[PDB]
Amino acid sequence: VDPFTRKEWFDIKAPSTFENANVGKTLVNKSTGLKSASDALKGRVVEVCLADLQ
RNA sequence: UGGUUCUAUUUUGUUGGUUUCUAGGACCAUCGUAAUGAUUAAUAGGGACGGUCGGGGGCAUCAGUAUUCAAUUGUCAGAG
Repeated sequence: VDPFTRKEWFDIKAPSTFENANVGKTLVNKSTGLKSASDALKGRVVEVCLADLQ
C-alpha cells in the first residue's frame, strides 16, 4: 500500500520568550465525509536541546 | 561515793522464823584516774565530681539513590 503517500507534514514554532521560534517538522495524517485530522494529532510533545533553539 | 539489791558464814543455848550486826555479788548516775580511746589508704575495690570520647542502645524524625511498577512521553525493530 505505502504507509508515506498520505502523510501530511507540519511546522514547529516556539514561544516568540525564546530564540530560533524555529524548531524541525512532524508527521501526522487527512480524513473523510464526516471525521477530522488536525485535532487527531495535536495534543502531543517535542523535546530538541537548549542549543538548535537559544 | 552513797544508795539499791541480792544474800546468807558467822558470833547472841540452840533447832526453826523475824532482824539486826558484817562480808561478798551486781547495777545506773556520780567527784575522780588516764598520752583517755577510731591503722594505712594496697598502681584492690566501689562512688562523686571535671572536660571528654564512641558506627553503645531506644524511641520519633530527616535525607539519598537504585530497583520495580504505572502513568505522562517520544521515536521504531527485534529485545532478553
